Amino acid sequence: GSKYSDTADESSYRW
Repeated sequence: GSKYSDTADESSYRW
């Protein structure tokens, strides 16, 4: 769910 970085979508971003 492309946006700020993390660990919940695109193996990179968060919802």
